[PDB]
Amino acid sequence: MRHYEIVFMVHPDQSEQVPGMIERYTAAITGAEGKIHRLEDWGRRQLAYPINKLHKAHYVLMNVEAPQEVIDELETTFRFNDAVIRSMVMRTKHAVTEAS
Amino acid sequence: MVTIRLARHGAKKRPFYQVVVADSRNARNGRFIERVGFFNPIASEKEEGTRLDLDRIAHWVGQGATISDRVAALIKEVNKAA
Amino acid sequence: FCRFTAEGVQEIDYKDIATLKNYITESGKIVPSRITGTRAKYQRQLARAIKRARYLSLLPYTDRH
Amino acid sequence: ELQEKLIAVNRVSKTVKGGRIFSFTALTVVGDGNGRVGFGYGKAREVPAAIQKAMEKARRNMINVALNNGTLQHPVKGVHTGSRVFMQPASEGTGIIAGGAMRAVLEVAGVHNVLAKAYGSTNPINVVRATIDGLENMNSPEMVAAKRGK
Amino acid sequence: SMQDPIADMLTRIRNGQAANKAAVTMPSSKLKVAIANVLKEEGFIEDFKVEGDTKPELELTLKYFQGKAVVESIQRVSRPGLRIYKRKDELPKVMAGLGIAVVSTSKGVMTDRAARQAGLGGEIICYVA
Amino acid sequence: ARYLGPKLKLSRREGTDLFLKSGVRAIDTKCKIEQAPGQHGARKPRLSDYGVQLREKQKVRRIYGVLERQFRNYYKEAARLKGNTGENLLALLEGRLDNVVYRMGFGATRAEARQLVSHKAIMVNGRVVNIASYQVSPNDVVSIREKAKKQSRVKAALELAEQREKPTWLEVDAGKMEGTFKRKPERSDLSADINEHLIVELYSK
Amino acid sequence: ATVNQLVRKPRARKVAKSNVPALEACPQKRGVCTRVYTTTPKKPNSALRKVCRVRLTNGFEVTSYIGGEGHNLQEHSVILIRGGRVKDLPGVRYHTVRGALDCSGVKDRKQARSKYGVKRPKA
Amino acid sequence: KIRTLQGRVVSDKMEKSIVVAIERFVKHPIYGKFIKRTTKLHVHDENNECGIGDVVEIRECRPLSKTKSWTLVRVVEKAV
RNA sequence: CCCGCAGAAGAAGCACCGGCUAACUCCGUGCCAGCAGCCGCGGUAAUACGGAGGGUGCAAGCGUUAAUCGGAAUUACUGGGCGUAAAGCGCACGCAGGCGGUUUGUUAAGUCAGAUGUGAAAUCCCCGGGCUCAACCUGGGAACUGCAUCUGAUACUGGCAAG
Repeated sequence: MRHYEIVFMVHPDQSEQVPGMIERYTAAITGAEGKIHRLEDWGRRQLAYPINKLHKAHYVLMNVEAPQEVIDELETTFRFNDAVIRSMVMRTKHAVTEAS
Repeated sequence: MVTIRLARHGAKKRPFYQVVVADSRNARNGRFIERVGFFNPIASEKEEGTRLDLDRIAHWVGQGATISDRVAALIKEVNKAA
Repeated sequence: FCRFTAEGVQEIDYKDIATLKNYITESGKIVPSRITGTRAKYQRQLARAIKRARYLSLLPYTDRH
Repeated sequence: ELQEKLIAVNRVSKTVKGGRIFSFTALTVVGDGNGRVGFGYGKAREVPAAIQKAMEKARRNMINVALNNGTLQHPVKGVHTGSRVFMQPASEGTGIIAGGAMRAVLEVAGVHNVLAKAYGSTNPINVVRATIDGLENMNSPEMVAAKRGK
Repeated sequence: SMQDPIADMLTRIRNGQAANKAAVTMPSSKLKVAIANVLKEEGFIEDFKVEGDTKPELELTLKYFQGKAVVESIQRVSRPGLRIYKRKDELPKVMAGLGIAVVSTSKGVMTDRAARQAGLGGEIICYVA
Repeated sequence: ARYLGPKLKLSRREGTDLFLKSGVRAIDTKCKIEQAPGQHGARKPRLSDYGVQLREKQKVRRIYGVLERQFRNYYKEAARLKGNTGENLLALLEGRLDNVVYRMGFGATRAEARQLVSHKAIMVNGRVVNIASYQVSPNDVVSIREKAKKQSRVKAALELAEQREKPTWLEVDAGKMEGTFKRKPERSDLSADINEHLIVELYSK
Repeated sequence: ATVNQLVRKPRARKVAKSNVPALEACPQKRGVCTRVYTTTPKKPNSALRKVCRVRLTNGFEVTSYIGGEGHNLQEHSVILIRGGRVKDLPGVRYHTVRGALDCSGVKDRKQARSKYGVKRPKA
Repeated sequence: KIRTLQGRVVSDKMEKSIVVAIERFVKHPIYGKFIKRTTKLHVHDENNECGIGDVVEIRECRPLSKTKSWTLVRVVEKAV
């Protein structure tokens, strides 16, 4: 029941499938009695540097108030999944729902 | 004669026989009572080129509406499943 | 002077990118506080935020990628 | 940086003992690109000097306009002298449409999508600042909340 | 032959808010006190009051924020010369909804905002912005 | 129904690269590109607003090899389509089959692409297509037929297409003469200098 | 402009009829020439302009400017009237069609070849 | 109930029959005013009870002469 | 429709280039000859006439004329004005007609909400499908802004009664 901040990239070739992953993450967190504080998709923004060749990955933001274990299963999903690259998770002090 | 017959609504060399409840004394493509289905002799592989409306055409033929030879062949063709 | 002692900012948000474009020189290096006049309270959490944004590749490590 | 653009240059004249003396008049508009515009009208005996006086006057008596992100906040009509102006906010998928005289003063403002039509007199000198009227009293919901209470 | 008390009183608002007077007065009727209450609710008039019994008068007082008047564009729409009647969904949004249109609907009088969420139109009175 | 005249006149009028040549020679060496063609090319333009809008339209039409009636129909379709009509026009323009052949580099120029399409030489989803203006849907496999396969034309085309920017919305297979139109491109990919809003204004008048 | 006045009588706009009664608005007519004239123009211009007075098969009789460098039209010839109004000459509102029917095209013309009825030379 | 309609009787001297003003208060299509427009309806009755100064309720019936396609069923306010 | 033969071999014109409006120089002519949609060009140094070169715009089409809408808010319902630009009858009464102070009660015509029937199909729009694509053909939906009926609301107007 602590506040976390997730940003994850998607390989550009699976851009059409990303809201399904988003819904599946929200379904899992609501089943684990977590909630969503902000969800917004950034499109395919241009990278500063190519990673595993490529450019213009699909950026996704999320703010989650959650127990730790379901998030831990979530990073294991990010590691196992190849359609996701370059994930990053974060602690924040309180819940946040702002712009940018 | 209230009947059910065919109207070539397609183009030159590409027919589309809209099968319609029409009075027989009218023109083939003009006045009618009401559309019931369509046939396509030049249809693609995905079998959507033929459709009817079974209970409505049953209502007309129970009302006394005759049918033509081609639509008789097509009701024999759709049968119930194939 | 320090821009962040104005505006009452609680913490520098790493997803705020245009401000970091102003505080990162064209090489990609973090500027010293001795030039900007930023308070060291906010310089530390600032440079952390560039290191976060760099991980997301919103900011380049260098101009030779 | 404030996006100087010429609108129309005209030749006017004065009659004296010697005859006619012609003088050049230039109209221009400046503004950064977000809620900041100012028009200038300047005359000189030569064209480049005329634009120089006009734009130097334009970098003066600027006026502020309350916008949305890229558009107007409500329909407004702008009436000055003989010119009449009508303008609407437009969708983000729309470009900005107006007369050539209005395109400069709207483009330097930072709107990208305005439905704008000129009625009647369409001289540039009155059509601009017929546009500054209307933009001078564009109104925001927060400001009318300050007016009323909600 | 004064033939529109509502137009008369709306012009009392216009003249008072032009000459920056604190109060305006006019004779009284139920349509006037209703639209006065609507202006009260939407914050264009901060006090209205009904006095008298043999000849009832209405006194309204006026709002000024930075010296300039608060209401800036008030216009009667549906006139004795021409009547305007509007159904539920074609009700307008004054100044893209920033201003208001006051309307006399079948269940009473309210603004366009209240009428459109209650799902009924009617004899539209005037625009205020 | 195609220009079939001198291309560097067009490039020399536009002042920039219109990508109408293979690229094996420097453009400045091939033509003296800095001024317009003809006797009076060296003078100042002082070009009008209608002039610059016209020049941008002429530029995009001469890049994509499209005539006015077709490109007008492209505008009508783009304005018909939802979204930003300005990049909708470019999205329709990038769906052309000869444009696809050039973007995968099966032709040294888009004129080679057009000739190769017209000469019954591209197999698309197992169907050969003679139509140069054929609109390509996403997830489409295009291929070169067994005829004209391993021809010096397409070999040199690939070997001079390796030096390009390798577009992200296509998958290339240079050993099998196969390609995949995976997505329609976006405006951010394409040359960064097409001023589509000028075409929008010129046709809105 | 009051609504009751407009209910009593609606808005009435004049038709502002056509500049040419070439009749039934036909793009061309054919006619028999009454007489070739050579006429002086309006004040700012000076010329000896070649005009024809022609009797239409409709029945109307009007003037038609004879365009181009020279012409070989004589009496009773049948020509094609087109339209288009000439501002130097008051009273004429029409043009002939060169190269059509009895009217010959302009001799040895190279540019603007179509509008003066000349065949394309060998090149 | 049956399709019925109401109106002012204008004629009086009409033999076992009557003509009625049918006012309709309709909006103008262009200039928007609700204008008083009336029509005359040529109506049947037995032994000629009603007269001028009356409002009557009529129904469309089968033709009895030309235009004669209404019958009155009810009479109200039979006074000046 | 699919395959094979031969070789670039059998296939490019039209209008325009003074401003409006993208494209300019030379020669001939010299208020002549002529152009011209409006402004206007031409009377011996014409980017406007004619020819050439060059350029521009379209393209198996290209121009002119013809016709209708728009731009024209230039008949202005949306959306115009009447001191001097065109416009207040010379001035009054005055029937019809348009509008009308203020409350109560009634009615529900106008008005407004809902429901039903209907507004042929085709056409337009949108999501699909097929002709190598397109035009074209075509499924479904949406619309058809209408009319009529019936049930309700009575704030305002209209009607009535009482002040």
